[PDB]
Amino acid sequence: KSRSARAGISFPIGRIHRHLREGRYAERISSDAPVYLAAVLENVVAEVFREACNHRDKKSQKRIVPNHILTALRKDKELATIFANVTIREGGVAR
Amino acid sequence: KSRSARAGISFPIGRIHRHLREGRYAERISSDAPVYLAAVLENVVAEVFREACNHRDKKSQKRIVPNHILTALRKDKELATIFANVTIREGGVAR
Amino acid sequence: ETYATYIYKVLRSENIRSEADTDLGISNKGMEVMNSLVNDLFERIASEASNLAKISKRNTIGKKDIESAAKLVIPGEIGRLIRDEADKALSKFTSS
Amino acid sequence: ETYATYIYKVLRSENIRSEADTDLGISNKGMEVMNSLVNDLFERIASEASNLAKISKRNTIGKKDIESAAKLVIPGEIGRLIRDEADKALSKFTSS
Amino acid sequence: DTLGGITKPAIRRLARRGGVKRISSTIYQQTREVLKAFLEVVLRDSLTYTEHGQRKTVTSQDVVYALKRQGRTLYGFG
Amino acid sequence: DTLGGITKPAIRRLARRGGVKRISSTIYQQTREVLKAFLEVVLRDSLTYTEHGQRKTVTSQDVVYALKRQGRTLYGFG
Amino acid sequence: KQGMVAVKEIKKYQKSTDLLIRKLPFSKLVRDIVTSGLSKSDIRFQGAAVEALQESAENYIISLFVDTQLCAEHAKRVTIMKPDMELATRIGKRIEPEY
Amino acid sequence: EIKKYQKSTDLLIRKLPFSKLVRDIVTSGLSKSDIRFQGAAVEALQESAENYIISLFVDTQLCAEHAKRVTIMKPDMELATRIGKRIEPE
DNA sequence: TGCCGAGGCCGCTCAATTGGTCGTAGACAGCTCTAGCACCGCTTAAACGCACGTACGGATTCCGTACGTGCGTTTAAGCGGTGCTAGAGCTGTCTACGACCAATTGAGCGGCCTCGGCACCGGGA
DNA sequence: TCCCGGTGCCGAGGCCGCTCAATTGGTCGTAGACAGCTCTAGCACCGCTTAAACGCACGTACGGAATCCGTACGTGCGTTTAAGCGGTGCTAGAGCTGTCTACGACCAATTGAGCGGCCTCGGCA
Repeated sequence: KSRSARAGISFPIGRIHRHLREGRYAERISSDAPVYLAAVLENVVAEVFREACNHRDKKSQKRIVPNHILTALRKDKELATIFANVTIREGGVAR
Repeated sequence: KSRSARAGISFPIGRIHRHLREGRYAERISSDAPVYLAAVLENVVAEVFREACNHRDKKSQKRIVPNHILTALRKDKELATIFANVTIREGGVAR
Repeated sequence: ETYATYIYKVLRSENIRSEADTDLGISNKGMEVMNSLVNDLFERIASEASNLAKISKRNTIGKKDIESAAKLVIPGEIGRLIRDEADKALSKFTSS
Repeated sequence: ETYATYIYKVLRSENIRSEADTDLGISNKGMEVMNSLVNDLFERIASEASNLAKISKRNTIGKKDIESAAKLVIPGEIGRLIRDEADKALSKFTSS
Repeated sequence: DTLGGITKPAIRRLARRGGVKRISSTIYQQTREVLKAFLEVVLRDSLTYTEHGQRKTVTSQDVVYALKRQGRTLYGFG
Repeated sequence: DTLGGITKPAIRRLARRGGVKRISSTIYQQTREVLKAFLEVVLRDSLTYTEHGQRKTVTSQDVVYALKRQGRTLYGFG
Repeated sequence: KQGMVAVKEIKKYQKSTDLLIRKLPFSKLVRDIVTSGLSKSDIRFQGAAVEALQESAENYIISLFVDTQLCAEHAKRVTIMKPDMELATRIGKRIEPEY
Repeated sequence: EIKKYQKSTDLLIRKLPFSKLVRDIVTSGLSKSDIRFQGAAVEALQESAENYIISLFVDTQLCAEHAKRVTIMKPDMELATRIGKRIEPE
């Protein structure tokens, strides 16, 4: 029914399409662009959560607080290159 | 009596306006704005030429080559801040 | 206009494979950080897609542009995995 | 589509009071460097004006936006000097 | 009487979180006048992003944008 | 082997312009490796800007865009 | 004893996530710099704006101290000294002070 | 010599071996075969690479001077690669 | 000493300019009421300063070797050559796709409530 | 100091319902894909012509290790300070709505500055 659900994604293809169009990123936004961008964003969030969980299991904190996200971003090599210049509110430090 | 001549500038008011439009930096472009942008660009170029001569008058080569621009960009703190990440082609290193 | 509910959805979905299988809720501050991460990465990918459109001189940012932008912003092994699962999602969506 | 002739013009205008032993012409490679510098600074100022428009939520990049973009891209003492001479040019242009 | 606000134990704490063990005496003044230069730059760009919006209350969005102007992006404010 | 093509005197040149006097014999290999890492990043981004162009030649503008992508704006190639 | 609580200090201040610099003195610095240095007057700071300024500035100083401890440890030292911070400021292209 | 190389602008890494280096890197680590390099592209890439390594050596000599040393050594380059945001090797 | 590139002329041309309408983006004014400022006393924790002494920086010597320098020999980088063509780039058709729209509607937001995790705390080990 | 059983607070989390944004189908128009042609530039082998790399001998200057002294920096304590709170009181101004209008997009016409093409002669190899 909805574009997000149909694609097997969790992220809003409708909202992403609206942001793309109103963000003036180009005159037109091909219909495949929002679905793919939603999938990419969804998978990046999944990857960040995965890394936070793998670095968290030792700390075993049930939640995910900004410190865990900062650890995930600062530890994995690829994620570190992606978010090298990313400070995080109440980030703490990645051991 | 084109706009470049009218404004006292030498930089192309029309060309900058066209680039500002086709670049799609914004939907509309108030025709008072390209004038200001062309003036800022001309002033920056004049300033960089002024400091190239300022730092080179010792050599009296009577010509500007990319090394001159490199030293001008990377000597004075204001230009150094503007063009910190620049790497001039065939430039060399600031004296 | 935040990606709060969607981040909740993806968190719950990723719990399924993880052996932890905890509801694993995300703290408000952490929720804001993840939201800002989604917005920052979306701005980065969409801006790179805009630059790629302007480079190739086209008025539309197709799938080619978002894919190349995801290959630029998100490089490496995690980038290949994410673009692959994104191609999976897009193929599933387009075949319907 | 290069700013070659215009850079020549600004060089001559600045030199009418600089070392006048000769017209300090700019070497071809130096011309390419200055042209790319103009293009880079114009893209930087126009991109900052785009971001400032999107921030203030306006479809047009007025003089306000190019001025704030010049105050962001070109900071410091040289930034004030350049924006002042730009306001001089703009006042001269509008009064005509 | 401005940087004195960044008190000696404040630099001590900052640096302990950073990782150092023993801090010299010149480091206090030097980090005070490094933090002050960073704030000069970030607050110049943030006051620009404010005065452009025809405001005078510097918002946290203005700060996030002024930081993103220096590549340092903040997550957790907008 | 290809990487070893950056001859030891070429690295000595690079470093003398950078203002070094004496170069420990291990700096040669570490410089070769950091140059290879730099070129791997820049060439991945340049190949991406090329593959997006649907063409098989990485042009000067592709490399310039890659470098802008990673921070170092080049002047004088287009 | 001269280093017995240094490890406790570093562990305690790396396990937490709070804001290290006291909030009102840093806010006072921000208002003082906005008026003294910039010369702009009657500028009011949104609370979240001072908060993001403080978080980013203290994270910048913390990264500066990481880089300073790296510089020291490289000089076979234990005490970060003004040369160490000057190197971590010149090498990592941070914003050098005026003078 | 420091003077002759510092003041000149002529390229430093010999063009052909560096071209082989860039071509091999694209054709081996990246593994994209049949990639053709525009001459200007390899020139610009080499210019940027040598400029980045020259700045890396500037920071290496800074770190060396800082260690009360006259010979730059591998720990110095590792520091000038870690303190700066430069791309650490593989 | 001559040779070629910065600079100047030439003619086409394409991009800049202007004049006028329309509609629309936005500057402004007026209203709301959030929230930033100020302020005060009180708590109290945090800062300060001084005493003290340990340990760290640095100043010094000194030996080992890992550097640069200086040869000759070897090499492969450079260049000019042509030749070979993949493939970049420009054009011209068209159609598969996106904008736009109205109407449909249901996902998503805030508002309100809850209870289980956790900061805290005190105990015990 | 760890390691854990109660405790009270509060934020994750769930349910609702109102809303506005997402979705669907249809027109209609046009962007881009796709093919076809043109020839630029990359590439490749080749062979000289060097000039740079290389490998080794040498020896010296420098890294580092080892020691020694002074002092500066950490630790602790008592005294002083002001950060923070939170609670109130004040108003500036951020922001949101509505209005009205000056201005920019767009088209049609116009026009001349800027492009490459071509030339020349003085700065330079």
